[PDB]
Order: sequence, then C-alpha cells, then structure tokens
Amino acid sequence: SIHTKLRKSSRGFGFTVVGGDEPDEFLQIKSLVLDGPAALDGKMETGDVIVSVNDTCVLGHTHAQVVKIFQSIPIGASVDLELCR
Amino acid sequence: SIHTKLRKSSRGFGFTVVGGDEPDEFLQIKSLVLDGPAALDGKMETGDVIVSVNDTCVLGHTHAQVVKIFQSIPIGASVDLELCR
Amino acid sequence: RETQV
Amino acid sequence: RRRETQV
Repeated sequence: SIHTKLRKSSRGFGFTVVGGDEPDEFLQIKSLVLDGPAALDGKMETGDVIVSVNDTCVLGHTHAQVVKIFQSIPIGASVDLELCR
Repeated sequence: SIHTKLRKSSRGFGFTVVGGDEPDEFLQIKSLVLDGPAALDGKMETGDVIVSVNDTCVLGHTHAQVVKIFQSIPIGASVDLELCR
Repeated sequence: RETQV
Repeated sequence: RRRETQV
C-alpha cells in the first residue's frame, strides 16, 4: 500500500493510466511524466495499481470513469491516491 | 480501504471469494460464513475487493492463485488483509 | 466461481 | 499496446 497526494496542474497530474477496459479489470499507472507532479513527488511508480482516488474505491471502474474523475479535478485542487504494488 | 488480520482455523477463514477470471481482473468477497473468523472479526463485508494478503499485492493474480495463498496458511497462523469498499 | 476459504 | 491515457 502506497498513499500520496498530488496537486492538479494545467498540464495534468503527470502520469498515464492503462487498464479498466471492462468493469472487471483494475487500472495501472503506465508512465510518469518528466518534471510532472507525480514524478517530483516520487512515490508512484510504473505498474502500480490504482486502488482509490479521494477516498473513492476505483477497483471496478472503467478506464473511462477514472479518467473522468481525474479530469474533473480543478487546477490547484489536490487528489489523494492509494496505490498497490 | 480496510485492514484486518484473521487467524486460520481447520474450518478456513470464514469467507468466500468471486472473480479473478483473468490475471487483470480483481477478486471480491461473496459471502461471510456464520461465526467463522472473518465474520467474528466484523471488519470484512461482502462486495469488498481484495487488494493484498500479507504485504503482497494479489491484484494481477488469478482466482486459484489467491485461493492457493489462503489454503497454504497453516492452522493457527494469521493473514493480514487489505480490502477496499 | 464462489470458493470458500 | 493497450489504451494509455495521460492525465
């Protein structure tokens, strides 16, 4: 279990996700963006499974729902992430 | 995200699991067994998604792989579980 | 697929 | 290569 908190920038949170192509498959961090919030923070790493976002469990959500909740965060607001590796 | 520890009895841990179809699908708790370890502990609930078992993440493991992890725990020993609601 | 452990 | 979305 890994817990972090990232601030939303105009360029995003600084990471890419994969998975969630059907409601039964979990999501994963595919890449970290150079000089992005995820990377300066240094706690997330490629292959990490996304468990929850702002206390909301995302294991069971589609890749589309999760992208939506990440893009739904206003610039400057922060997000609490729980990841498993 | 919830964290419990259960003691292994001859009768098992007292819960059943569904899911884990393919290695990118997740596993869930279907039922709790009357007065078994899990139910008496009172923390686990049906629908709960299994994230990890004893420090190690099970989200990338199949249904049989995780069942082998629970069955390979000797009686009297206890597992640490992290589940998400 | 429901296995009792 | 599966779908990879930046956020």
